[PDB]
Amino acid sequence: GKNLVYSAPTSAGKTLVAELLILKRVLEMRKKALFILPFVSVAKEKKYYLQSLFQEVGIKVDGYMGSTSPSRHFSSLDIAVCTIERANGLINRLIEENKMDLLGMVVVDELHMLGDSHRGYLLELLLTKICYITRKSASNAVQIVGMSATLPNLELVASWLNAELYHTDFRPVPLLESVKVDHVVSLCYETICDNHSVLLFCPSKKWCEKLADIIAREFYNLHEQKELLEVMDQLRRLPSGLDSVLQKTVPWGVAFHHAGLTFEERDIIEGAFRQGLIRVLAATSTLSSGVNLPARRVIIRTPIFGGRPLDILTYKQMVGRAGRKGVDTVGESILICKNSEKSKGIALLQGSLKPVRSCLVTGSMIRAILEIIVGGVASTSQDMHTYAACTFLAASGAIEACVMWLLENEFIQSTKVYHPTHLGSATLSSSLSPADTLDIFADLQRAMKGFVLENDLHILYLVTPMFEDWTTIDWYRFFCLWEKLPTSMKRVAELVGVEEGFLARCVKGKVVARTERQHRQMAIHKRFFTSLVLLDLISEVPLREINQKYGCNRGQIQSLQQSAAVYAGMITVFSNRLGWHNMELLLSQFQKRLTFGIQRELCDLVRVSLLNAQRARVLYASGFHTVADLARANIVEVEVILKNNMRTIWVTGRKGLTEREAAALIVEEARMIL
Amino acid sequence: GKNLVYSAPTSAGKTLVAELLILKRVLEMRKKALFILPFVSVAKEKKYYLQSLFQEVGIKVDGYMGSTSPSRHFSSLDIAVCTIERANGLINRLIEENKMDLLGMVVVDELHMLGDSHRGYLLELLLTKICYITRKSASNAVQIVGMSATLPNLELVASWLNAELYHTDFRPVPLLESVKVDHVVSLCYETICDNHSVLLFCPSKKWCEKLADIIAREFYNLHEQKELLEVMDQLRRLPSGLDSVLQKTVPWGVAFHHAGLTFEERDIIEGAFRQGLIRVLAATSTLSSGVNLPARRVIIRTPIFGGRPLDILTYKQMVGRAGRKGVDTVGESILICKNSEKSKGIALLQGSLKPVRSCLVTGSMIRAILEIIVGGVASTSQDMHTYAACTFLAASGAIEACVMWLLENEFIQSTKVYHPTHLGSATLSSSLSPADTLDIFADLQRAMKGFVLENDLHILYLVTPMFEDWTTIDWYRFFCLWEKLPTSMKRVAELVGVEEGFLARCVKGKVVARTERQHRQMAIHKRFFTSLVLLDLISEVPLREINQKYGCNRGQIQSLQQSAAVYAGMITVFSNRLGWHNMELLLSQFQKRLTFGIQRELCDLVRVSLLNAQRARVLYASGFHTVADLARANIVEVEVILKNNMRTIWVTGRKGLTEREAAALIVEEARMIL
Ligand SMILES: COc1cnc(C(F)F)cc1-c1cc(C#CC2(O)CCOCC2)ccc1C(=O)Nc1nnc(C#CC2CC2)s1
Ligand SMILES: COc1cnc(C(F)F)cc1-c1cc(C#CC2(O)CCOCC2)ccc1C(=O)Nc1nnc(C#CC2CC2)s1
Repeated sequence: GKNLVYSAPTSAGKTLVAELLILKRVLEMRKKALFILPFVSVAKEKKYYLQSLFQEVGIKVDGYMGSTSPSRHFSSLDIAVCTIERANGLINRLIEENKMDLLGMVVVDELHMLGDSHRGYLLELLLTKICYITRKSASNAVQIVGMSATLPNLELVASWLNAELYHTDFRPVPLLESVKVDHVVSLCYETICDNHSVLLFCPSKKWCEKLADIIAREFYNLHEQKELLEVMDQLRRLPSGLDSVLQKTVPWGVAFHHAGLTFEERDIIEGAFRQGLIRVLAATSTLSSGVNLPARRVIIRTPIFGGRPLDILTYKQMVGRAGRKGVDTVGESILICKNSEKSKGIALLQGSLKPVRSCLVTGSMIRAILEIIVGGVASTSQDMHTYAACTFLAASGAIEACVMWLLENEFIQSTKVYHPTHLGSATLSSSLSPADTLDIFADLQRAMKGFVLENDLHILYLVTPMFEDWTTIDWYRFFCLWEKLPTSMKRVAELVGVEEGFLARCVKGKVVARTERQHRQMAIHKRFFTSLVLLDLISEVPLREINQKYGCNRGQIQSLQQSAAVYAGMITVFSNRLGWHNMELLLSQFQKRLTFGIQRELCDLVRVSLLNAQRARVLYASGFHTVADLARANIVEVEVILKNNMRTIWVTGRKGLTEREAAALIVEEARMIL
Repeated sequence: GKNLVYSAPTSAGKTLVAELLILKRVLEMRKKALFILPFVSVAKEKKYYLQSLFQEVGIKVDGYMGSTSPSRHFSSLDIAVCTIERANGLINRLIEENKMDLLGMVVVDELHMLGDSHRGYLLELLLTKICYITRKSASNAVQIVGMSATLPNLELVASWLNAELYHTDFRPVPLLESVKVDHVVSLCYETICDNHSVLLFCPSKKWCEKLADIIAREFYNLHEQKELLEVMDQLRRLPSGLDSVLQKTVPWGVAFHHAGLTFEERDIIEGAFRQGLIRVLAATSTLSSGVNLPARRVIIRTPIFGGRPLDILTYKQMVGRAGRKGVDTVGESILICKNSEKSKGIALLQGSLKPVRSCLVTGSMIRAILEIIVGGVASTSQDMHTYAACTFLAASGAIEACVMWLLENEFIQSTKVYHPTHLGSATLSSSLSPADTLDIFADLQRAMKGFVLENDLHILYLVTPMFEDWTTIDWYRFFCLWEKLPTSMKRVAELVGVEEGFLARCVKGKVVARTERQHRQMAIHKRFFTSLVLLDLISEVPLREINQKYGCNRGQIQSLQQSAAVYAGMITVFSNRLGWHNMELLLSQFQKRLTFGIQRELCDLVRVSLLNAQRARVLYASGFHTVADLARANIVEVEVILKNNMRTIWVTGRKGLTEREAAALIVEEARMIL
């Protein structure tokens, strides 16, 4: 239990040691074990893998990722496969409840994210809290395991965590990088004829789509069917339907994969590629850091990604997907280059990834100081400097500035001992950034004075996150929708701050320059557009109808859905801790409605993990209005309902599931819930 | 199963035949059975009696009375002991759900209330619906039983109900009357010497307390202790404490009973009297129609009750309490008179009660027409006249006026067939009078545009009933409280319509004359005062603090509490049916908080019938925050918690309950709830 930090190339079973360590620790010490993954998709995949691997040893695995949380108390859990942000929140709650001793280990995957990133600083704060608590209160307290690619300063990380060091460059399928600069058709024919898959990485979504289209066209001109038809049918019966370009590309063993698709379409395509049904997959940079999707040959369109040379870490994790362990002998990663791009390509071929920074006046430092002070682990400046010493920044005088910032804004109170007042405790529990918590407090307080209960829009405006630009707003369509809005929605629009003058300015004149800090008035109108999108979402309108009405594709709609669900949960916890009972009561429902995009009636019916928003409606419209009512039903009835040996329905982390046993599992899990 | 209507003097076991019939029908047909009582106190007493009687025969008895409702679905019930209005609502819901065939019989007690009364018309419409649905679809489907005093037109009632007729004047303790030679002291001395109790009836509250005072003083000057001390201690530990006058009146076997007291104090006094602990009880007119409280000698202070001769029905039910069946030989009811009051006294001594009216443009007819049309039992004018014929008024052309009234106000839609739109269905389900439902709709709709969620005052203003004058508002104190009000409450005050000008007018100038219909603005300020009282009630402040702060006594506070609880439940059902999900969500909690006068935290902890608002807090402050937590606890722990072989705590329908075994039932019923 002396911690550990090791690195190794992916596609070499590098997580096996971690799984072994969690198994041994959980079985011996009978203590919990977090498993921090960077992204929600890989987190879900790991959660399902661990569930399958440990279901036979009486180990409960259920993670805190995305907008979801385990249906059972954390006490019952044995392994929690959470994400970075939600793992930080979990550790904050454990510290708050003075039950940190339940934790036995914190396994962190993809530790290289500690460096430059908007979520790495959360990992740094999490690990710093682990180290500080472990050292202040002691051999076998809390083990930390790390993972990453080749890290230039991996030994620095091990020293910071006071852990071992193991670095090895060994992969069963030795990769053969080769840059080369007619013959394209011959190359495609000879690559496909070898009975191996190909993974292309293109910079643009549109260019990925078009390149997949031309490859499918060339395969058609130069020209298993049953399994490909099965995949096509699976794609057909989805809420977003089937994409026409994807329709004409899929049945030729060619497809595309980008953030524009929906999570279900991406999952279907990834599964088809994994089984070999899809031979060529044109993905984007997002898939590079996504699920484990090995390919015999990887190809990179151009090092220019988004008007800039491709990142070295991104390129490394792209080439890491070249080679199948068990069935393939060697792997190839081609990077086509041009006369002008030859220098950039040669630069990318050589050189390892850059060293890991710390990303620590800065909001990260304000957050860390708030976490320690509110958690009751560093109340005096004498020891807070010790926490600073524990940070990765130290191991590689802003505290006084940050502590004043918290006293200036009434996050903490001085007495020289420091304490939180109400917003310090409510800000930490909600896992909201202290910078945005002031605006959230001001907006929620203003809402409770004049709330509009006519519709769901005023509640949506308060749970709409504007921390990132999910889509480029088409202001002409927004103005048309505005002039077509009801009076009930226009009341909330005027209440929040939306003005027809600004909309008119944007409709014809160019987007107003937000050169001044007082011009958060632009954020209000973007937030109202987003809240209208969310209202259409939770009103259970189809994704395509939203896309036509608003211009946001289905992938962006789903991303906004997840962001709004997480933000609604966070705001609900904030209101609960602040003692706003009516606001919390109104916001409590919206987290699940936004997670699934359903109506109030289906909220109870979606507690069954095996029930989409569309599958909840067809069962609800039939007459099953409750999970208990589901438990009392024959399998044949639900099967005929779903209809109105072929694997046609898709569910996350599925198996050889068709509509026959899908009905069987719906009732079986309904019984389990009761 | 041919219905029945019988009459007999009270104290003659008139309910024995009804109990026999309900037992027979429930055991044979295995169908439900309603037991309609006029008042909540007598309804509770009858519910407990039926529970004790039929627990051993596997018959579940649970009543819909007051602000309470059974914790189990009506399907599981075997007998429902409901009140007139809640039985009417129950039958309306059964008609709406097309399950009136579930009933087996409807036993009605105190049928004479059908005449002049504000609640008899509900009984009339209830029985009219029963007999109409019986005749339309077959006459042995739902047996009806009746009870009353000597009705001059009992045969007419039986003919209306097409039922049998039995009228007997039999009482084992015959009542005597003879004038024989302030001549009250010797009367009291000789009545108390022979070891008998006395029940005095007085026309007011203050004079009742004063007469109790003088009687106790005389007994003290002219002179079981353990049981009286037990009663005194029971009165001691109550939320309202012990009355400064009752404290010195009780030890001498003398007490008083009026609406000013709390329900618990009235229950304690009644129980003490029934056991013989209290030898003299000065009650008021309310006790006349209350629980069964026999007394050897009844006395009536004066026929003038509230500036008018005592009612004949009221006098008959007063003298009905003269004579104990089983221990007494004869009973007497003295009516002291004066030279001027001799004529009124002799007039009231002779003569039976007046004939029963029907109390049917009138709001009762609008309600009946709405009930039949919305229930789907009379949708065409051809049959609605059949319903009119089925009424008691017919058996002893306004429909067209009422039907237009409902169409004018959009309660129903004509097509010639009639249907409800949304307010017709929402008005019937909520059991709200259609006359007040328009104001309720207008007020709720206005609230959902500018709701104030800072506090509970805006929710309270919408669940505050102003159907009766519960107290005389002291406007100087109200203006002072207004001056000291926070800004958050003043915001809702201005939103609802409260004005400083009107309060200033009332503070100094005489009460403004509401001679015009547009002066419902006076009702707004009374409603706001009542809503402030309710806010302090649900904030869990003591009754005495509210009385000092507002001037309303504890009895009036409790009456307003029950009225507001019932109205909150009704408004919640109204909002649910109208599709106002946020309003319903906000109003859902408040019914229980008003029923018990507790905070949000104790709502789950009061699900145990053996937990007051003070006992919920005492257990809650200790650490029991849930019924499940209460179940998992040793009896001795809860016993010591309550303490911080003597019966000192009081619960409704109690037995020889001591604190030692009181904690035993708290955990026992806590387990039963789970
Ligand atoms: C209160 O916080 C949440 C509530 N609810 C949800 C859920 F409903 F979605 C998610 C969160 C959450 C969101 C982010 C975030 C984030 C962004 O990156 C994206 C969205 O916008 C802001 C930035 C980070 C952390 C949390 C969080 O606290 N998680 C936890 N839940 N239980 C816990 C426990 C426990 C006891 C065992 C000890 S810890
Ligand atoms: C929806 O109506 C209520 C809701 N909730 C409460 C409770 F919470 F208090 C009480 C009522 C209620 C109040 C009055 C009244 C009255 C006033 O005299 C006093 C207050 O102000 C207006 C006049 C009259 C009737 C009802 C009522 O419908 N009862 C029922 N409940 N379940 C039922 C069923 C069923 C299925 C088996 C078939 S039927």
